[PDB]
Amino acid sequence: SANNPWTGFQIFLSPYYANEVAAAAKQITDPTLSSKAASVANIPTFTWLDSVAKIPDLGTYLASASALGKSTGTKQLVQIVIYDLPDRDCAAKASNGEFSIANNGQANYENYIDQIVAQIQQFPDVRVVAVIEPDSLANLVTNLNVQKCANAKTTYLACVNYALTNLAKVGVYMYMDAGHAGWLGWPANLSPAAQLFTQVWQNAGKSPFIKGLATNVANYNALQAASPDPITQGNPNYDEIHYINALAPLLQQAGWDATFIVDQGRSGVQNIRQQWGDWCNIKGAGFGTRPTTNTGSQFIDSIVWVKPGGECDGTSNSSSPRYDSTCSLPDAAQPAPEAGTWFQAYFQTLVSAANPPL
Repeated sequence: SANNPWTGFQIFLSPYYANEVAAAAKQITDPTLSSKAASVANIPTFTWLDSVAKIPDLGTYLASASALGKSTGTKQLVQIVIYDLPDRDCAAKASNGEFSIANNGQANYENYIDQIVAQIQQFPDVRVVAVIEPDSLANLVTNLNVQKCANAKTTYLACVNYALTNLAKVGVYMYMDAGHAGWLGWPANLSPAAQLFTQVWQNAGKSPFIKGLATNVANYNALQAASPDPITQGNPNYDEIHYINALAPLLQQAGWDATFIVDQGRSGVQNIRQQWGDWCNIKGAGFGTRPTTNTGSQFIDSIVWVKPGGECDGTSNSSSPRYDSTCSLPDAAQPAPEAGTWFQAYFQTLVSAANPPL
């Protein structure tokens, strides 16, 4: 539409990802490859607020961004992921989320949002873009037969509503997570997805800050595939552009001029999965198209790097209480450490296999 949140702003580069990348690059022994790895610290990524413990760092990023903008004569933009629902990741086998429905989860979640809002409010010269709750509402389209999801449905809706309503009060531009082409882009899932997201948009007052949807977060699909990946058989929407161009008009018919952002951080290498359901540390992934508003689609505000490549998706150690057997499949890089922790060998392949090259 008219207002692309990124235009006119410089993105604040994550200091954390920068530190992870610098440490990683020092261990890469080929000098050229090390140089290209180090340059990844200059590529903007999203900061995941996956626990309350991340909020102090958010405040520092906002303050640092404010100062950097004043020094350079720029307006700065901080990119965050809201990722702390109670009973998080209801259809996964395992979850790291700190809150549970049964232990005051949604009061705890609303406190988490309030702490984030209180930080954002202090730095009104800094713009914030938030992805709202990966791996949440998409479950309410396809996974209500999963009892943890059925029992979490009202909490997921209430908590996402609280996040939208309260982050809008401090002017945050928001994209709700909407899975990917192989989740919600199946033709038959489009209408129930549109109905759900529209409901949610109407429940939070149609705020103009609720810009649309984020897709492919932490996944590996192409934005525009040269040929369909064999895992996509049966689904005409074999890449994110097909998904978005099929879903967006449904949202528009309700009067929501929804726009989209698409993760491409681990999309440089296609045709690397045995099945579309395989999501954990997919082996041979490469860094994909770097973030840009030059998306080549009417519906897409930006290509983004939401999941920071190199941070693990989940452990392959079946003795962990957080084990997920997805992470031991033939297409999952192994052995793999706990989710979120650095996976050095995986990062070096992301660098080596980047497409376009670094």
